[PDB]
Formats: sequence, structure tokens, C-alpha cells
Amino acid sequence: KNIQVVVRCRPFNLAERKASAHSIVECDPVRKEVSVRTGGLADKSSRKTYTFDMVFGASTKQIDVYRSVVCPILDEVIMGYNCTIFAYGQTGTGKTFTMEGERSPNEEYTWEEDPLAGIIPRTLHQIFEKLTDNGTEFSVKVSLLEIYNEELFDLLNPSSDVSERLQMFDDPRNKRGVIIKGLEEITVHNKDEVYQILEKGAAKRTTAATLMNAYSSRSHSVFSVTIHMKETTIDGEELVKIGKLNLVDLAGSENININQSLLTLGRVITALVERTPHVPYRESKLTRILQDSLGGRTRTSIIATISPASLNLEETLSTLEYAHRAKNILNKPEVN
Amino acid sequence: KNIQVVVRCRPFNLAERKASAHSIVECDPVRKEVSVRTGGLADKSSRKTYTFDMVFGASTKQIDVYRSVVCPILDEVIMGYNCTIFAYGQTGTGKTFTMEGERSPNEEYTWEEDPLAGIIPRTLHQIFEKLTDNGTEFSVKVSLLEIYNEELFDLLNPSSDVSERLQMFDDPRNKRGVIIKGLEEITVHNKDEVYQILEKGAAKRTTAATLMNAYSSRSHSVFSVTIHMKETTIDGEELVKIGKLNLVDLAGSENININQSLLTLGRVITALVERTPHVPYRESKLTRILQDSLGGRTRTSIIATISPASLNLEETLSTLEYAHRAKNILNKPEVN
Amino acid sequence: KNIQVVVRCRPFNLAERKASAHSIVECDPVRKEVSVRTGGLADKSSRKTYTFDMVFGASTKQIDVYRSVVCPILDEVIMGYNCTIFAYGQTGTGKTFTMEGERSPNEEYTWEEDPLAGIIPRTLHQIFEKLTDNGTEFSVKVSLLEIYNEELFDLLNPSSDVSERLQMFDDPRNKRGVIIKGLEEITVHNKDEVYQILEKGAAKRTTAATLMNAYSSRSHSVFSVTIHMKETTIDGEELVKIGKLNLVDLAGSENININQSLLTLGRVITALVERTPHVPYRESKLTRILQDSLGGRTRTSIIATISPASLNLEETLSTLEYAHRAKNILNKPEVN
Ligand SMILES: Nc1ncnc2c1ncn2[C@@H]1O[C@H](COP(=O)(O)OP(=O)(O)O)[C@@H](O)[C@H]1O
Ligand SMILES: Nc1ncnc2c1ncn2[C@@H]1O[C@H](COP(=O)(O)OP(=O)(O)O)[C@@H](O)[C@H]1O
Ligand SMILES: Nc1ncnc2c1ncn2[C@@H]1O[C@H](COP(=O)(O)OP(=O)(O)O)[C@@H](O)[C@H]1O
Ligand SMILES: CCc1cccc([C@](SCCN)(c2ccccc2)c2cccc(O)c2)c1
Ligand SMILES: CCc1cccc([C@](SCCN)(c2ccccc2)c2cccc(O)c2)c1
Ligand SMILES: CCc1cccc([C@](SCCN)(c2ccccc2)c2cccc(O)c2)c1
Ligand SMILES: [Cl-]
Ligand SMILES: [Cl-]
Ligand SMILES: [Cl-]
Ligand SMILES: [Cl-]
Ligand SMILES: [Cl-]
Ligand SMILES: [Cl-]
Ligand SMILES: [Cl-]
Ligand SMILES: [Cl-]
Ligand SMILES: [Cl-]
Ligand SMILES: [Cl-]
Ligand SMILES: [Cl-]
Ligand SMILES: [Cl-]
Ligand SMILES: [Cl-]
Ligand SMILES: [Cl-]
Ligand SMILES: [Cl-]
Ligand SMILES: [Mg+2]
Ligand SMILES: [Mg+2]
Ligand SMILES: [Mg+2]
Repeated sequence: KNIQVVVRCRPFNLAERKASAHSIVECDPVRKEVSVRTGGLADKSSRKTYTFDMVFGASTKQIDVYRSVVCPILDEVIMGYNCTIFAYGQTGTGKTFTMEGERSPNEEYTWEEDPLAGIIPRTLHQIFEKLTDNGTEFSVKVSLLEIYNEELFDLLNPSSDVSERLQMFDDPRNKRGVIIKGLEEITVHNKDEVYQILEKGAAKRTTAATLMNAYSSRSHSVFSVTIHMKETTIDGEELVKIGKLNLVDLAGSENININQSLLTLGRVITALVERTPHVPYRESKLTRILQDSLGGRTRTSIIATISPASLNLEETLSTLEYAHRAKNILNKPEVN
Repeated sequence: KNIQVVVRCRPFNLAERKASAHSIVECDPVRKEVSVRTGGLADKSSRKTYTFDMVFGASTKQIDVYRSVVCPILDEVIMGYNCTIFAYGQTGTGKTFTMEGERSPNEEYTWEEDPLAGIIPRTLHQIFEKLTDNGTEFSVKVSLLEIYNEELFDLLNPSSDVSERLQMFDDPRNKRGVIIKGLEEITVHNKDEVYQILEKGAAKRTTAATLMNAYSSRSHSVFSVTIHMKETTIDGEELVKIGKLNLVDLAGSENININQSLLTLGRVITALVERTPHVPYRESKLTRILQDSLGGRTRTSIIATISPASLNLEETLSTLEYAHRAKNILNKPEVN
Repeated sequence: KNIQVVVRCRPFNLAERKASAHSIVECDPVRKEVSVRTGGLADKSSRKTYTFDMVFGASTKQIDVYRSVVCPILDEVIMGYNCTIFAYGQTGTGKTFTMEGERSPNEEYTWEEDPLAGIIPRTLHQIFEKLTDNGTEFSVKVSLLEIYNEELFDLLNPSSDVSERLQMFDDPRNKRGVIIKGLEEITVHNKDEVYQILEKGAAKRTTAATLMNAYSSRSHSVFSVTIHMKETTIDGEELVKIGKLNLVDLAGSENININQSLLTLGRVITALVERTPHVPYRESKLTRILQDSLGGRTRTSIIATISPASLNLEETLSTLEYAHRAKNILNKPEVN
């Protein structure tokens, strides 16, 4: 019902250690609380403390995130629901690391086994174990678009030029959802197809980053997975159940047509929590795509990412405030 | 009468080819049409198509531009009219290349013969052939100023510091024109003087680019040529006919006191085409200089430059829209 | 009474000489006038001329600045007054050079003898000569904070992370002054302590410059010196006299929450000279700190710094105009 909101804090990086950054963040997994030290040299006892559905401190690893947050959501996708997980937070804090992950250098690890892999690869792997281990007939289609400056780009298209644009339209079968005209949806026949698909997507992103200013922090990225499963009743009737999972990595929250989406996202959340009558979904590409995940029939989680350094105090607080409000968004989840 | 407007599209560059840029532009010289592919991955048949006075595709060369556009204008300068050609378009699309040209590397070519030379050098050469081949007594004076951030700089001054500023005043002999106080006008005695004059101007520009932020894309450049010719009537009377040619290379059109001129240019064109009563010439240095070329006694052409890449779709459309409106500007041309 | 305002013009630098910068500034020490050549190529005789309390031309040296401006102020600090000197001017013109100075390269000079040393080191040295040469018991405490984006940072704190923030509060003993909660005030026992203190402060600044965007030009720097002296009356009574000296190096004047202080400074000066009723001290960190120096019981001087190059004409004029107004600020100076 309420959307689930969790917080992940990344460890210090080398720049921060070189600069002797002190920590101002404290995670308590059991009480599910984050607590920010607030008063610098002036007031040593000051704190702001917030309660979330779950809390992940600096030493938390990609496997822990997946086990705690995604497994439950993945089961519900398998039972024929739509789900959305998204990452919100300041640039540099681990939205991408959490949602995609990285490759460990050289040969080192098989992609199914890279400890650095994030939610998207781990999920694609699990869909194959859980549904093959299980008998049952199924197909998996993925897609990956990016929104930048209110234009949409298709990272998995066979087209060789990233800058060729998609277009968006209302679904006549779902008052709350959209059709992306031109989107490539690639059918993923087994887990041995996965990596090449992602690698071509990554190569497409690299080109786009060289074409557009500050691409990697000003853009939103939407990875979707659609699964079709065959169910036979006890009467012997053959009916299909469809589950869809969107994995969204938002533009950096510090950025306030170039910020349109990140700004309409904020107004949308506000209009929902403060129960205002017209909710401005239409006003950005992002919120049209996410409309059903903010107040609709989709089950939603948010991963708020934060830095632990004293330097980013203000933005850290800002992310926590923003994400804590979002707990009061109520969805009405429903199978397809 | 109507001002003449033409379009030049440059070929792909190496960055674009490295990025597998697709083309979205199509020039048809005979029907005089440019046609932009408009719907990316979503709608393959979509186009916007526009008709101009002339159209130059990617494979068009500097010699072709000169033959088609300038010769006719040069004849009319020789017959004692004022003319203005200017380049309008997004940064990176060939305003400078078209108006000045480049030098081919090493020894390679004599400047009169460099295939890379643009309109200004080619014109200065022709003035000397056409008027020496012709008997007739004549003098040629040139000048070159730049407007940046509403300050005027004189690239041909003997002064060693580029940053010394010119000032502007109304001409008491021409309700539509200006005197530039302090401008150096250099007398060009033969074509063997030309290149050194341009080379010193280029060296002055190089310094200015290091002094002022983004100088080369935020500045307007005005090259003028003034020719005095001696005519004897059939009665034996000696009267002088003066022709003047301005060659303007505007700041890049993507830039929206720093954009004052490019912004007042837009309002001026608007006030003329939509027949509004007070036309705000006074409000920028550029439009004061160009006042007689926008709605006055000067004969004007505009060269709109565009990229062919899918990436620049929006600006490409924007340039074509802007330039197509300008066809409805009516001038009343007249000898001096 | 009136605040004292003086002008320092720096010599050309290598970039300017490489670019053949002409000069547009003329200092006349005896008549106390600066005079800016104003009309570029257009009008050679044009000038704007301004009178200040003192005037220092390009060839003036750090020792001259100190002798003329600081000695008098230092005597008055010793007699138990509060004084403030601050530097105002465009980035690149010598606020830091004037207020701190530089180190001559390699071994070269003892810090007490470096010809490049500015007002802060020279002053700390003199406090020790003048008060030891003199018998009399005394202690000296220094402090150094920086304001950036309305946050306060403490460069002399033992804390290893610069980004830990101070907080500000009204002094209940002085309607016109503030307490900085958390500020480290280091006791300086002899002149052999000085340099290490400054060197640690400089190392703290270096880190901050790497943490925050454009730190060195957008930040204000406040160095304070507090001196306690023991006086015995002729009756044999033991009373303490306190003198305080603030040495402020403002953010660059070309920058118009990031400009809040530099903007409220301007409004404050305006409200004083134009005698407006509510003076908006409260509205920035800087003006709260400086409140007593703008219209209060502190004795104030301003050092306006300017470039001599033709290129910076506009900002040069702007600094002179701004500083000339400030001569009409009246203070009511008083011992503690
Ligand atoms: N949880 C984490 N553990 C270790 N390193 C991390 C973590 N999160 C982020 N990083 C590192 O910080 C950098 C920024 O992460 P990134 O995902 O790009 O953040 P964002 O996309 O939010 O800007 C990357 O180099 C990443 O390795
Ligand atoms: N018509 C053309 N043919 C070949 N190269 C061109 C052409 N127009 C522009 N270029 C190249 O593109 C770059 C940008 O041209 P430039 O004239 O500087 O554009 P602008 O002044 O409009 O920014 C230059 O390197 C130039 O060689
Ligand atoms: N009076 C001066 N004499 C010689 N060099 C100077 C003088 N003032 C400034 N400079 C040089 O100019 C540069 C800028 O000085 P700086 O104090 O950093 O100016 P600001 O802090 O006003 O930006 C420094 O390299 C400094 O050496
Ligand atoms: C860009 C699509 C995507 C999504 C999720 C994970 C990956 C990557 S890391 C994404 C770049 N931030 C990937 C990296 C390099 C080449 C191919 C694939 C991926 C896949 C599997 C495991 C892993 O650790 C990383 C890529
Ligand atoms: C800057 C004045 C100007 C005008 C038109 C053409 C040129 C140049 S190229 C302008 C730089 N974008 C020129 C280039 C380098 C040195 C001297 C002259 C020029 C002159 C003749 C032929 C030619 O190909 C180029 C220069
Ligand atoms: C940053 C505090 C401070 C104040 C005034 C003067 C100095 C320096 S130069 C300040 C940097 N712009 C200083 C430079 C490097 C290392 C230690 C001290 C200083 C102290 C004494 C003499 C001198 O020439 C310079 C430092
Ligand atoms: Cl690291
Ligand atoms: Cl922690
Ligand atoms: Cl793992
Ligand atoms: Cl629609
Ligand atoms: Cl808002
Ligand atoms: Cl090329
Ligand atoms: Cl073509
Ligand atoms: Cl040729
Ligand atoms: Cl005038
Ligand atoms: Cl407008
Ligand atoms: Cl120098
Ligand atoms: Cl001088
Ligand atoms: Cl000295
Ligand atoms: Cl207070
Ligand atoms: Cl104001
Ligand atoms: Mg990212
Ligand atoms: Mg150019
Ligand atoms: Mg400085």
C-alpha cells in the first residue's frame, strides 16, 4: 500500500579520505534509522534522525541490497504484478552503482558472480533460475530508455545512432500508462544472451555521454523487464499472467526543459502527500512513464542514496527529507 | 526587394562519423528545398520541408557558393549599391568557413587559389580582376570590426592592444546608418596587399579569443568593403560612384548584454515581418549597424548554415524556421 | 570618523604583457588621485578621475602599503580600539597579495623578511616588536574564518576536516557584534609561533579549494587579532585594555546564497550613504560580522584593488565608483 522507502549510504571514497572527511551519518539497521550529525564545530550533540522501512550502512554489499529489497519484489512480479524500484539521490552517491553495478577489473569474475553487480544484472539472472528450476513456460523481454532534456533515447535499438528519438503516447488499455513509440524490446531466450545485450547498451550510453552535456548526471534511465508466464488451472484452462518490473536510476537530485522531469517528480510527490486535486503527471516525460508507480496500481520502492561526508551535509539532509515524505504516498496494487 | 535567403549544409565531421551520426537533412538544389527528417525511431515518414531562394547540400564547395551568391551581389556593388551578406546559424555549422574560409595546410596553395578560401578573400581578389581588366579608375578601402558583449573592437587597427574600444554615432548624412568613431579603414592599393592585411586581422582575433570568454562563438564580426569608382558621362562629366559591401558572420544562433544583439536581431526581424510600428534598431550595436540592411536601401542576403546530424535536429529546425521567416523582409534598394 | 579608503593598482602580469595590454590607469600619489583613460580608440582625451585618502601606483611595494596604511591603524589598536581593514576589488587584482602576501621561492628569505609578505604577517611581527621593545605585559590571540555560500569554515581548528561548520550568534555584550560558536582562537606566545600557525591555515585552505567550486574567488576571509594589554594607573590601579584588528579579504567584486554576502554588503553601504532607516545587516553572515565596522564604533579602512589593463576598464571603473561612495560612510569610533 504505502510505498516502501529505504536508504543506502556508500562508503568513503579516496578523494574524501585524502581530504580527511569526517563522517556525519549513522545507520542503525535494527531500529531502521539514519541519523545525521548536524552542528559541526558549533554544536556537537545535534542530530536529525529519520525512520525508514530499511536502512543500509556503508559496509552493506550488493548481495545484501538484492536479498533484502529485490527478492520480495521479484516474487510479486512473478505473481503477475507491476513493480518499480527507483534510485533518488545526489550525484556521486551510488544510484548507478546500486541499480546496475560495475564490472570487477580484468577476467576476475563471471558476470553472474561479480560481487560488484547491482540490481539489474542480478535480477535478470534470478529470473532464469527461479523460472527454469520451476518447470513452467515463460518469456522475458527487456528494454532500456533514457530521458535527457525531455527527449527519449533507446539504448537497445539496432539503429547505430543513439540520438534517434522515441515518442510517447497514452495507452488506450490503461488510463494510468504509456506506449513508447519506437522502443526496441529485445527477447531474452536464456541467461547466456544477457551480457551482450547489456554490453551493447553500455556502448550506446558511452557515445551519448560524448554528445550531450553532463549526460550521465542530468539523465534518467529506465530499464524494464516484462515476463509472460503460462498458468494452467485445476480445470485445465490455459491463461497467461504478465509481470513487469521497472528499474529507474533518476537524474541527480542536486539539479534544482533540462530539469523538467526532476522538477515535475517533486511536484507530483507533493500533490500526492498533501492530497492536492489535479496531480501534474502530464507535465514531464518521466512522470508519465512513472504515473502508475506514484499513486497507481504498481508496487513501488525507492532507494535513497547518500554520502557519509560532512561536506555534503545539506544535500544529504535534503535527500532524507525528500524521501521520508514519500513514505506517505499510497498505491493501490493489482495484478494485470 | 524581398531579401534573398539561401541554405548551406556542411558535410559530416570526424566526431559525427565516429559516433555513427545518421543524416536527417536532404537538399534539392533544383526544387530549392531542404527537407528535414523529423520523427526519429518513432515515425519514419515525417518531414519538414522548406523552400528557399537557393540551396547548397553537403557536397557543395566554396567556389560554388561564390559563383551562385556573390557574383550577382558583387555586380550590384560595382553599379554603386550597398550590399550585405550575412551568415546565421548554430555554432559549428560553417558561418566562418563560409564567410572567410580556411588556409590549406603547409605551402600547398597560393591564397588566390586555396579551394578552402571563403567569400571575403575571393571577393577581394575579384574586385581587382574585374576593375583592372576593365580600365576605369577606382580605390578599395576595407575594415573589420567585432562586436562582443555590446563593445566594439577593431581588428585592423595599428594599436597593439585589441581591447581598445570603438564608439558608435548616427550619420548626419543617412537617417538609416552609423559612423564608427575610431575605425581604421585601410586602403588596399593592389591585390598583393590583401593577405598581410587579413593575417594581421587574424592575429588580432587570436589574442582576443584568449582575453574574453567564448569569444569566437559569442561575437559578431563585420567585414566591410568600400569601393570608389570614377565615371565619365557622354557629356564628359566626372562623377564618383560608391559601392559598399558588408560581410557579417553572426554570433551562434543557439545563444538564446552578452546576447543583446542576437536577441535584438530576432525582435527586429519579427517587427518587420509582422509589420509592427516601432522597430527596435536602437537597442543593439549590431542592429544599428545593420539597420539599412533590414528594411532599408541596402540589398541583403542571408546564408543559413545547418548541420546534417540527427543530434542537432532541434537547432537545425530552429535555423530553418528563423531564416524562412526572413524571406518576408522587404528592402527598398537604391544607389548612393 | 569617515572611513578611510585607498586604492592600489597592481603591475601588469605576464599574460597582459604577452597580449600587449595598454595601460588605462594613472596614479598621482601627491594629489591622491587615480585617473582612468576612458574612450579607447574613439576619444583619446576622455578620463574619469577620482580622489581618495591615499593612492598606490603599480610600482608600490608591500612595505610601502604597510607603512602608510597599517602603522597608523596598529597604533590605534594598541590604544585599545577595534579596527578593520578590508580589500575590495575584482578577482585577479591583489586583494590576497595585499592582505597576506606570498612566499618568495626556495629558502631565499626568513618569513619576517620576505619582501612579498603582506599585511597579516607584517602585522603579527610588529605586534611583537612594538610590545616587547616596550616592557608592558600583553597576550595576542588570532583567528581565521572563511565564509563561503553563507557557511562558515574555521581554518585554524584542530579538527582535521575543513568542512565542519561554525555557527553565529548575537553578542549580549555589544548590540553591534557577533559570537562565532566553535571558533578556534589560538594564543600566540611569541613571534616564533607565528609561521606554523599560518602554514596550517594555508594547508586547510588548500583542501577547501579542492572541495568547493571556485573557492578562492567566491569566498570571504576574516583574519582577527585580539590583544590584551596590562595598564597600571598613576594611582597604581591595574586595568586591562583590549584592541582588536580584523583583516578581511572579500570575494571578488565581479560576482554580481552564493553571492548573498557580497550583495548585502553593497546594500548596506548604499543604505548608509543614502541615509535609509533600516540597514540590512542581518541579511548576510559577512555584514553581521562587519556590522560594527560599517557605521559603528570600529575604525575602518578599505583597500580597493584594480588592474591597470585596458581590458578590465569596466570593472576598474566599477571598483572606483563603489569605493568612492564608501568615503561617505561615517563611523563613531570608541575604545572597548
Ligand atoms: N555502495 C557503494 N560501495 C562502494 N562504492 C560505491 C558505492 N556507491 C557508489 N560507489 C562509488 O561511487 C562512485 C559514484 O557511484 P555512482 O553510482 O556513479 O553514483 P551516482 O550514479 O549516484 O552518481 C562510483 O565510483 C562508485 O564506485
Ligand atoms: N562547408 C563545409 N565543408 C567542410 N567543412 C566545414 C564546412 N563548414 C564548416 N566546416 C568545418 O566545421 C568546423 C566549424 O566551421 P565554422 O565555420 O567554425 O562554423 P561556425 O563559425 O558556424 O561555428 C570547421 O572545422 C570547418 O572546417
Ligand atoms: N601589487 C602586486 N604586485 C605584484 N604582483 C601582484 C600584485 N597584486 C597581485 N599580484 C599578482 O596577481 C595575482 C593575483 O593576485 P591576488 O592577490 O590573488 O588577487 P585576488 O585575490 O584579488 O584575486 C597574483 O599572482 C599576484 O602575484
Ligand atoms: C548499461 C546496462 C547495464 C545494466 C546493468 C549492468 C551493466 C554492467 S555494469 C553497468 C555500467 N555501470 C555492464 C558493465 C559493462 C559492460 C557490460 C555490462 C554489468 C553487468 C553485469 C554485471 C556487472 O557487474 C555489471 C550494464
Ligand atoms: C580574419 C580575416 C580573414 C578573412 C578571410 C580569410 C582569412 C584567411 S582564413 C580566416 C581564418 N578563419 C586567413 C587565414 C589565416 C591567415 C590569413 C588569412 C584566408 C585568406 C585567404 C584565403 C584563405 O583560404 C583564408 C582571414
Ligand atoms: C593563510 C594564512 C596566511 C596569512 C598571511 C600570510 C600567509 C603566508 S603567504 C599566504 C598565501 N597567500 C604563508 C604562505 C605559505 C605558507 C605559510 C604562510 C605568508 C606568511 C608570511 C610571509 C609571507 O610572505 C607569506 C598565510
Ligand atoms: Cl575507493
Ligand atoms: Cl554506518
Ligand atoms: Cl555476489
Ligand atoms: Cl497522447
Ligand atoms: Cl516548485
Ligand atoms: Cl573531417
Ligand atoms: Cl544533401
Ligand atoms: Cl578555388
Ligand atoms: Cl548618437
Ligand atoms: Cl523576445
Ligand atoms: Cl609577472
Ligand atoms: Cl601608475
Ligand atoms: Cl620587506
Ligand atoms: Cl542569534
Ligand atoms: Cl540590489
Ligand atoms: Mg549515475
Ligand atoms: Mg565561427
Ligand atoms: Mg584572492
